Amino acid sequence: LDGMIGSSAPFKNFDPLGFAAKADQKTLNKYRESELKHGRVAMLAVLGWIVQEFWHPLYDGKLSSNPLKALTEVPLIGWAQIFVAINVIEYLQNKIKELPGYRPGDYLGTWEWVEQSDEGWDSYQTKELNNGRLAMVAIAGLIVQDLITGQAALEQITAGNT
Amino acid sequence: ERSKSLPFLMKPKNLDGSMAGDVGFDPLGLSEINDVGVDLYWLREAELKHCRLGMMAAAGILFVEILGPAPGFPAGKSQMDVFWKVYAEKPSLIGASLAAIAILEVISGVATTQGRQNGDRAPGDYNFDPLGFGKDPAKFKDLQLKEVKNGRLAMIAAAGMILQGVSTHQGALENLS
Amino acid sequence: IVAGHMYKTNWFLGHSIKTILEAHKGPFTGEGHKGLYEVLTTSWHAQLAINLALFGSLSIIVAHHMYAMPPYPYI
Amino acid sequence: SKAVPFLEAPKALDGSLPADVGFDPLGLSDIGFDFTYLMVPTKWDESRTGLSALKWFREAEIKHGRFAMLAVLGWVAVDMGLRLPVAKYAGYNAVQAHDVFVKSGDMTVGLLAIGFLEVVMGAAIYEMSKGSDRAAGEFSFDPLGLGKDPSKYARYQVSEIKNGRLAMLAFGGIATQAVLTNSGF
Amino acid sequence: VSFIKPYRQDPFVGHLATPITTSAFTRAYLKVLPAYRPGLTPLSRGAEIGFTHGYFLIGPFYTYGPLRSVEFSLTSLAAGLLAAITLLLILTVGLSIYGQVTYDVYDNALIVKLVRQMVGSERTQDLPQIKGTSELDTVLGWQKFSEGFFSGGLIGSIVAAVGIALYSTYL
Ligand code: CLA
Ligand code: CLA
Ligand SMILES: C/C(C=C=C1C(C)(C)C[C@H](O)C[C@@]1(C)O)=C/C=C/C(C)=C/C=C/C=C(C)/C=C/C=C(/C=C/[C@@]12O[C@]1(C)C[C@@H](O)CC2(C)C)CO
Ligand SMILES: CC(/C=C/C=C(C)/C=C/[C@@]12O[C@]1(C)C[C@@H](O)CC2(C)C)=C\C=C\C=C(C)\C=C\C=C(C)\C=C\[C@@]12O[C@]1(C)C[C@@H](O)CC2(C)C
Ligand SMILES: CC(/C=C/C=C(C)/C=C/[C@@]12O[C@]1(C)C[C@@H](O)CC2(C)C)=C\C=C\C=C(C)\C=C\C=C(C)\C=C\[C@@]12O[C@]1(C)C[C@@H](O)CC2(C)C
Repeated sequence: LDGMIGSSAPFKNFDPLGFAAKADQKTLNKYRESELKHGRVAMLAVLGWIVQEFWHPLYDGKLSSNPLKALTEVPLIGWAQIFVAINVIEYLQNKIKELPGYRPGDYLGTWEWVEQSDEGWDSYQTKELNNGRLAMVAIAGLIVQDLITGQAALEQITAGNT
Repeated sequence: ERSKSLPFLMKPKNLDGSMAGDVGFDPLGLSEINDVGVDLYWLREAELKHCRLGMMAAAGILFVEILGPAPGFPAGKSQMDVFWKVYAEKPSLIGASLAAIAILEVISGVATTQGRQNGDRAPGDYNFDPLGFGKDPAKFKDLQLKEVKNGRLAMIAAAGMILQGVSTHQGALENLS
Repeated sequence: IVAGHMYKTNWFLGHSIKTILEAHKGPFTGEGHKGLYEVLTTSWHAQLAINLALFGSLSIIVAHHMYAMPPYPYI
Repeated sequence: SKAVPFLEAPKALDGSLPADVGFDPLGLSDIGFDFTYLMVPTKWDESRTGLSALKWFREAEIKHGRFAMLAVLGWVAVDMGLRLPVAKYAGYNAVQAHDVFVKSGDMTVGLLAIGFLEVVMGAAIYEMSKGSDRAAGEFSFDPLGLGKDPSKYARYQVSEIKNGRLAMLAFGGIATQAVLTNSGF
Repeated sequence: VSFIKPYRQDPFVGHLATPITTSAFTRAYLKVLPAYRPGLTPLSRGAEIGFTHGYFLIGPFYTYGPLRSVEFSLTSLAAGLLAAITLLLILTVGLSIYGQVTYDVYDNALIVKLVRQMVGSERTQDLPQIKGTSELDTVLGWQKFSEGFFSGGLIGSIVAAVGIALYSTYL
């Protein structure tokens, strides 16, 4: 709800509940960090959901193609390694956050090269944000549908449980 | 400013009044093509060649179907299928006719391109007036108009006869009745 | 035949290779493909390089697809 | 506006077109796309200033109205008999005559002839886009001559567009109902 | 925007500021590594490097050595551990000789200033010159670095052997 990147045509500066009208710059940076992290994690989660459903080469097959079921089938020592890798990545991100000129979601340090941003750079950042938002909605829907129905995405669609 | 044939269309720029049969009927503006060696001269020469070929073909079909074939030639009343009967027994006639037409068409193309280049020959002109039917003017324009109209009608007729013979495998007047 | 109706030659129809190349810039590539059209229309050696490389690659691909899927009777 | 009073106007329905009352709730008469480019995909001519979507829509509406009027006349005719004085047209209603005649090689001939006429008059539309003074739907077709007296021409215009709208809706009903006033579902 | 620019506004260096050389991720990741982590003595840097290196070095020797075993064997583990320790010894010998022949300094970040201020009219290359101002760039610093590498390598190899034995036995 500022001159921040992420304002698109359907709803420009979409803050209907006024979360940003009262927040300071630090809280807004925190909000942008949370939104970008959620969007990236959700894009990965949606892609993994679908691909796992129609392709699970690892673990010598097995590891039932329905997600939320393979969640309880991974050896639980591979879960620990994924957890530790995510933790090390976020430790590195925390270290990045104290670098001078840091921008909320910018872990590549594009502020080093991008002074006086263009419209293409802002448009690409907005594209990433919008894809992340769509993936957040999609992954929430995926998890809820798999919980209530018990079938996965391409399985529920194939049968016709819509 | 509006074409005489199509009042809802502006006058085609390249068709003023000169050519016989000109009524401004160029809805697609094909007369303005000036590429791939195609222009108004080439289009008019092609139209006149088509007119003459269609006139000859329609006259031949009607003659053979009405008055019958010449002695020693096959019958059948289907002109699109009697060709293969002639070729089955007199292939040399067909081959010689094809070679003659090929040579005459090479000459025709050379003449068309030359007359287009050093403008001295009107499109479709081959100086073929052995009987002197079009020597004087004020009759040449009327004869050109008659030839163009008859040739367009015979073009349409000959295309119709070709399609009818290919599809129905019957004679033209056989399809008529 | 469809692919042959792509580039603008003599009518107001088709593409200009200069306009296509000059529009393909990027953050990592600076000016992008600007000037490549002038390079490939003023140097026979550049055209020979591209054509010979792709031609040899095509020959090797042909060699593979030949024995892989024999296209001739009793070959 | 003069219809749907709680909406002022689309933007381009000033009144320069006949049969104008201002009814356009969706604002379809403001699309910036020049639909002549659906015919000539490129600008082609340097003098092609462009054709407003409103004029293209008016031409399409007039053409639709004429088509629908002739169509309802034909569909009503084949419900009450009235077959062409020739063989192979016996009785096969209107819900089935279309397919049986598409089979018998003459609907293709009709398609070719209608396409020829459509191409000529679409060349007229393209010239209008180029900037000819010809108005939408004006093919200068007044053989019998009941088109003089400009007041009569304007009245006949509004009449033709209103009749075309009525005929469009009536044909939609007739084809949807499979006719009820002269035949059964 | 352009994501490649001359390094530090010098167009004549043989280097570029790409999204990999000078990215914030690269900065933080290289600044958390033992070789560049702030607040570490050279002995601590050497110890951490040796621990990590012995830890991942025992792996290939134990797994693919001349005395492998598809099951768990104490002899295979001992062979891999000894090979890793001897390789660490060879690396420590290399470090020692490299430091012996490279530097002649016992306290850096000062001698450079002393010869930039109090003049260096001597045989040079010890008073003047002096490449690098890190504590690793001294005779004392590199000696402690090698000592830490060697001790940490032994400890990390032993720890990794213990972990391998536990994983092969209790899993
Ligand atoms: C939130 C992300 C996420 C999570 C938690 C999982 C979780 C899981 N996946 Mg998976 N997957 C994901 C995304 C994810 N996936 C994506 C995006 C793809 C497309 C390439 C796949 C493709 C995939 C296949 C083909 C298979 C799994 C399988 C599995 C299961 C076993 C773990 C495994 O072998 O992973 C394997 C994961 C991969 C091969 C690809 C992971 C690539 C990661 C997500 C991208 C890089 C991450 C990086 C380290 C951190 C980002 C850096 C930066 C942005 C900060 C487990 C339930 C296996 C299974 O049993 O299926 C039922 C299996 O066979 N996944
Ligand atoms: C939208 C107009 C339209 C269309 C598509 C048809 C279609 C049809 N009618 Mg038909 N009809 C119409 C209007 C129409 N009619 C009108 C208005 C009347 C009353 C005058 C009739 C009276 C009528 C009778 C009496 C019969 C048919 C029949 C038929 C069918 C057989 C014809 C056929 O196979 O195609 C042939 C091809 C076409 C119909 C395409 C039309 C091409 C025209 C001829 C080109 C010229 C149009 C004209 C010049 C327009 C002038 C405007 C402008 C130039 C100024 C066919 C389904 C016959 C049948 O068996 O039906 C069950 C039948 O017996 N119709
Ligand atoms: C480069 C060139 C010439 C030239 C040049 C020059 C030389 C350089 C000089 C100038 O400077 C330029 C230029 C361009 O002019 C081109 C040559 C032309 C071509 C390419 C010739 C094409 C002729 C094809 C024809 C005319 C065939 C017609 C077929 C029929 C079939 C008849 C049937 O009876 C058959 C057989 C079976 C029956 O069941 C039924 C049917 C189907 C009706 C009707 O007849
Ligand atoms: C080309 C030709 C015939 C070609 C026929 C062909 C290809 C047919 C081939 C086929 O049928 C076969 C064979 C077998 C079938 O299974 C296959 C096909 C293909 C169907 C005849 C030319 C025939 C050519 C002829 C008759 C030429 C006559 C020339 C004369 C009279 C010249 C006179 C002059 O030369 C003088 C005397 C003095 C000069 O100064 C002035 C003039 C006037 C020029
Ligand atoms: C829906 C429709 C029109 C709807 C109009 C509406 C809602 C108008 C509403 C308003 O006016 C009111 C009420 C009041 C105004 O103040 C406000 C508005 C809003 C303006 C037309 C459908 C129109 C639908 C049509 C025309 C469908 C035609 C289908 C045909 C002709 C099929 C032909 C065949 O060929 C096949 C396909 C197969 C062959 O085998 C058989 C046959 C049958 C021959």
